Amino acid sequence: PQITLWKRPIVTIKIGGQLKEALLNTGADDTVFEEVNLPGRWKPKLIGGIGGFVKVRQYDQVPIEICGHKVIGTVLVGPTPTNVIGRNLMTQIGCTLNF
Amino acid sequence: PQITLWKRPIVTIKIGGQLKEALLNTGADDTVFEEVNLPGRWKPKLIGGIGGFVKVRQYDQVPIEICGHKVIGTVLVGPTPTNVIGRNLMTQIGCTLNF
Repeated sequence: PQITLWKRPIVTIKIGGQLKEALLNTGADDTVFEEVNLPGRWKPKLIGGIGGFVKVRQYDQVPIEICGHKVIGTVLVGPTPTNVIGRNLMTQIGCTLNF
Repeated sequence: PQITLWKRPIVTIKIGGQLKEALLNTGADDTVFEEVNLPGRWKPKLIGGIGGFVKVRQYDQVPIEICGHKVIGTVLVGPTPTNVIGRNLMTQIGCTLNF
């Protein structure tokens, strides 16, 4: 699709056997979800850095469906007001900025 | 142009008589620059909200050239590690997400 930016670019996600929403965020390097229970191995990751760091769980090679596109990428699990699709997964669905 | 997302989408800016760089950030509602001296009227704006609020100067209808495109939009002036082009100005240059 082509998504204009007059509104926040929120899209539908299938992840961890659940239906979720997430923000397509070109300003984010990484992808973050809260309230998902992902299977398999994880390792801790420190992110943020302003005011302190936040410790999240890093899951590698997570299957995820983003707006109908079944792809694979790293997903961080930790607190976030809106789930975020970062560049690491936008590259996987072939998403570009165009003007 | 078409900008892929394997790297951070940094572009060249002309603003306030200066040459700057800024991040095209679809996760940001607003546009923020530091170290610019903009002419004309401004009003205070509270943004952020995590850990407290940050007070910035809001300048309306600022002429700004983004990657060769001369447009107009609100620019906030305050501290930011990288200058940010938010959705308010990406709409002005006709920028969309495509996949």
